[PDB]
Formats: sequence, structure tokens, C-alpha cells
Amino acid sequence: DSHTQFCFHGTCRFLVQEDKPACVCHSGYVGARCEHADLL
Amino acid sequence: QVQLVQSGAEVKKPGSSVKVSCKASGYTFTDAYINWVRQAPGQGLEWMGWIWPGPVITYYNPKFKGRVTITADKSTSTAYMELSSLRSEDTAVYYCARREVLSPFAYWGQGTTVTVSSASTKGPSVFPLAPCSSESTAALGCLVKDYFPEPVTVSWNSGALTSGVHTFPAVLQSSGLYSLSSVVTVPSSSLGTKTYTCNVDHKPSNTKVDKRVE
Amino acid sequence: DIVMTQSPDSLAVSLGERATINCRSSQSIVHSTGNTYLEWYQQKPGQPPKLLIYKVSNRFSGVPDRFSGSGSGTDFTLTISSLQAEDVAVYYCFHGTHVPYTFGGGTKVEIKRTVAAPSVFIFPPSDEQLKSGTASVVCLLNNFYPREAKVQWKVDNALQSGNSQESVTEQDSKDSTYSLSSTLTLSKADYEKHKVYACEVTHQGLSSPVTKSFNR
Ligand SMILES: [Zn+2]
Repeated sequence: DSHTQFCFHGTCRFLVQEDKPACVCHSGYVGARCEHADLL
Repeated sequence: QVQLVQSGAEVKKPGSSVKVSCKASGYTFTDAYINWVRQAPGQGLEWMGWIWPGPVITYYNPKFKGRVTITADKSTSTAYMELSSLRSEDTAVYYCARREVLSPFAYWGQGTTVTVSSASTKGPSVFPLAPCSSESTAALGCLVKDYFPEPVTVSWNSGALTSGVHTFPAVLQSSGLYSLSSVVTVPSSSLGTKTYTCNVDHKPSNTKVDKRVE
Repeated sequence: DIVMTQSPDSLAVSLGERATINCRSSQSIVHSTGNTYLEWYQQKPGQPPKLLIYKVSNRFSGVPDRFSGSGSGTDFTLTISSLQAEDVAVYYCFHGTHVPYTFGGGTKVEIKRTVAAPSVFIFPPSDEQLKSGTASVVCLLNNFYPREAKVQWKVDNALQSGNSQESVTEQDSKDSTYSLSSTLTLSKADYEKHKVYACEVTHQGLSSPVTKSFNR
């Protein structure tokens, strides 16, 4: 969503479900904005 | 304005499950994580997990082996913490705390005391603590023995005496019942003249007691 | 999984004196953005923790300037410039960089004072208690410093073990001392089968261990 950063470790996608943009985490990352490394 | 309001205390038999609630107010509920921390007596702090209520996301402390469940009620701005297969070790003050993305635990709930016991509500047996007869000082007290659950209050001479009063934290005995000892250092002289009476209250069993120590 | 290790454990510092709490992560705790989500909390008894420091070195709004955090990738420290009566609590470091989140063990800060020997008192079990079929012999350790004290119960020179529980008051608000209560617990039978009940107190303040005894 523009050049103002939202998701950390992932791709941004619109959740028409909750009507707010969500983050699609890449492997080994968790969180609402994919901000954490999952050490497990 | 930002408030985290937890539900009241619980007593849960071993093996059962406990749901602790957390009403969150003063911010958008779908815009912060609701974390859970616990603290067993004398023990430090233990993070249990978190919940993002928006497009619902959780992460729990593995050391719990999936006994903890964190749910969120979008409609009523509450996040619940369910802990199954209760053990004596699960006796603790459960806390919830607010966390914005990569931000700290700025807000906390007051805490919820969950006591895991097979024991039943029994008011205490108050006993006197007097010596069988120095620097002109003497000591005397009250043994508040065998009670459940934990909250018992002790004053001396109905709040008149505060000076030299030492009310010891309770101890969980082998019986699974609590024991507390309340003392007071007093001058030797005053003894036969002035009176020292301990006032015990165990609200959970509506046991109010007064014992005059000699 | 990260292991946060607090080095001091228990710290006794005089009023106005400097207090340093150390914390250590087992693995690097630097986030991908180059920030380190290490925070300090202060907790007082029967109260939820309070945020002190966040992002290693940032003082939270409303926290006195005496409190300051600093660190290096795995090693971190909380500093109090001049200790105040209000600063007596348990301090916890926290790692929120990676999941799972981790709390440190905690560090108790108490007011360091002059050694004060305890005043010892033994109490017999009440006749009202004896009637019920159990005995509770109590030993009181009054206004002492430091918190380290040894209490050995002797039933006719037979050193006791497994049959006593101990309790400690928090550091005193007016004299910065501690107080300890020990309860030896026996049945009517075993109590009414011995004469001498003694309580031996070993503590820094005392030259030799002070005994307080009674005869059934
Ligand atoms: Zn990445």
C-alpha cells in the first residue's frame, strides 16, 4: 500500500473478510505485520 | 483512557480448565496484540502467548504443550485465555498486557488469581502465640492455622496497633491448607495493664475472629 | 528459543547509591530493522509490572531520569543513578524481538543497611491446639539484616528436618530489616513424647548461634 511501509516479512493483501489489509508471511516469520522470526 | 479489565478470582480443582477474561478499552481492538503473562508465587514472570484479534492470529509459549488457548471477542472487545488440565503448578496470578506491533507492554490488567487445589472452603482456627515466661521487650502473636482459600487479613486492637506488627506471608502446608502467623513486639512493662487482641478475617468463609493474647 | 539471564539476582544498594542490573540473551536479539526489542519492567508486590525502558535505551513517558538502560546485542543493563525508597522492587528484562517472547528471571533490589542481629522468640503450642491433636511450635526472628538467616529446630538435641515451614516479611518500610517465622509441626503424640524444644538461630549479626528453648 504505496511507499509507506506496512508488512515486514511478507506480501500485503486485502482481506475483503475483515475489510482491512493483511500480511502474507514468508517461511519462518509470524505476526500481524510479519514482524517476528519464529525460532521454531 | 487505555484500560485492560480482567475477570475475578478462580478456584479450580486439579484436572479442570480455567478461562480468564480481559476487557480492553480506549483503542481499536483489532490494532494491538493481547498478550498473556503468568506468575506463580515467589516465582518470576512467564509469557504464555498472544492474540491478534483483527484477522485472528495466535502464538503460544511451547513450554505449555498446547494447553493454553487464546480467543478474542471482537463484538465485546474481550480476549480470553483458556488453560486446560490444571495442575497445582498452575496456581498463579494471570496477567494480560497490551502490545502494539513491535511496541512494549505499556498497558496491564490488574491480574486474575487462579488457585489450583482439591481443597474446600474452610475458615481458620486462631491460636495464641505467647511465651512460657530481656531488652525490656516481649513478643506475642496469633497462629491463623488451616485455611482455604488464601486471603486472610490481620490487625491488632482493631487497627490501633500497627507499630511493631509483623504479619507473615502465608504458607501452603502438606494438607493443602494455609497457615499464617501474626506477631507484635511490645514493651515488657505494659503487659499486665494494656491488652493485645488480634483480629482475623477470612472473607471467603465469613469467619471473623478476635483472640486476646496473654 | 532465547534464554534471558539476569546476572545480579539480588541487589542490596544504600539510599542514593547506584544500582546496576545486568541481563543477557543466549542468541542475538537484534531485529531485522536493526532495532533490539529489549525492555525493562518494575514490579511491586500485589501489583502488575510497569514499563520502564523500551528499545534497549528508551525511557518510557513518566519514568524518572535516574532509570536508564544500555546494551550490546546480547549484553544489557538497567541503571538507577541514585536509589530511592520507591525503587525497591523486582526488575525484569524482556525480549520481544523474536517469537517466542522471553522474560528474565528478575532482580530484587533492596536497601543495603547496617547488620542488625535478630531478636529471637520461641512460642509453645497452645493448649487449645493440643486438644485438636497437633502441635505448632513457632520461632520468631525479629527485625534483622541481611535476609540470610539459619533456623535449626532441636527436639531433645535431635536436629529436625522436613517438619518445618518458614515465612519472611518484605523489607521493612521504616527500618529496612526483614523478619522470619518458623513453624515446627508435630502431632499431639510426638509432642507429648519429648521435653526440650529449642530453636537455634545462626545469623551474621550474632557472634555465636543464639538458642531459645522451652520445656513442654
Ligand atoms: Zn523476510
